[PDB]
Amino acid sequence: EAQTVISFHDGHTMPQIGLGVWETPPDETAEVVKEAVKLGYRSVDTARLYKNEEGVGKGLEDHPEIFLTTKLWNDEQGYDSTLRAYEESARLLRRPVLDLYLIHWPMPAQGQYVETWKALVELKKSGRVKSIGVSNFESEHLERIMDATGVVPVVNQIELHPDFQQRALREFHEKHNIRTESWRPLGKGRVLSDERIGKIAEKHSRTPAQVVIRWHLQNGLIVIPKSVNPKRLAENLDVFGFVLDADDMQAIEQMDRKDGRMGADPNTAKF
Ligand SMILES: NC(=O)C1=CN([C@@H]2O[C@H](COP(=O)(O)OP(=O)(O)OC[C@H]3O[C@@H](n4cnc5c(N)ncnc54)[C@H](OP(=O)(O)O)[C@@H]3O)[C@@H](O)[C@H]2O)C=CC1
Repeated sequence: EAQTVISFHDGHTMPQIGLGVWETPPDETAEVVKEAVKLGYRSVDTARLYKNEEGVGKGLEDHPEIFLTTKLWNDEQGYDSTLRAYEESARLLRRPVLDLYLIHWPMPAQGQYVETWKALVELKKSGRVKSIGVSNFESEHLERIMDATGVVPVVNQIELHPDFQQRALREFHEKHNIRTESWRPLGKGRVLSDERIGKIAEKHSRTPAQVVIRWHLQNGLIVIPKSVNPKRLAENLDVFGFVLDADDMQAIEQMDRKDGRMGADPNTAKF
């Protein structure tokens, strides 16, 4: 039962499930990354925010095949600053050419995300990075960057889980051939004890976590679940052995809530 992959509009391809690295210190980070790779993760996602790209870099040492994504933090937005930030990240990650680079937040009040996107466009044009995308962008922000550059992000990585399904934004992505990547895919773990999910889990002899990740997969979404537990890491990846049926998919669709968002709202975020 092979893992699936999602391909971008730019012709590049990304494993559909990856490891969300969080605020693990460098040293523990290397060992988590090494363990996850041993387990069969083919993709790792980190961010400058986390200050652990050195750890990820060391954990991926003999693993050039692993799809590597990182993100430019808010305080490095700007054309020249983003160029410098990308080159620093590539050094710390010990991968001269990264697979995906993302703007972490639009931060509209900063007024810098458009010039940041131009830097990413230049990084892609010059061959310094394979693919470029964004994170936490609303449709308006996507419109702005596409209008200014004519270059469409391959991915927008957004908070997405059964309580907050981002349906309207996904309709916009669809229209522009932008892939959706889900962060917080388990909604902090809250959904894992939901009865509706539990019933679907019993139905397939899988865990609630496995049901939820499979739901993201069946929606064509790239998913980066986070775990520090080797057992849960293994479990989260074991999701190519079953299929959620139409009834299941409808049942999860019904969980969407107007007040489901758990993280910052892009339009109002201040750090
Ligand atoms: N682009 C952005 O702005 C942001 C991106 N992110 C990304 O998304 C993630 C968000 O964090 P979080 O809400 O914790 O993410 P998730 O929705 O992936 O939930 C992870 C939590 O659930 C637990 N868990 C994972 N697998 C299982 C399982 N099989 N069974 C039971 N429990 C499980 C974990 O505990 P344990 O680790 O002990 O297994 C952890 O506490 C981070 O990895 C980060 O990379 C986060 C914030 C912002």
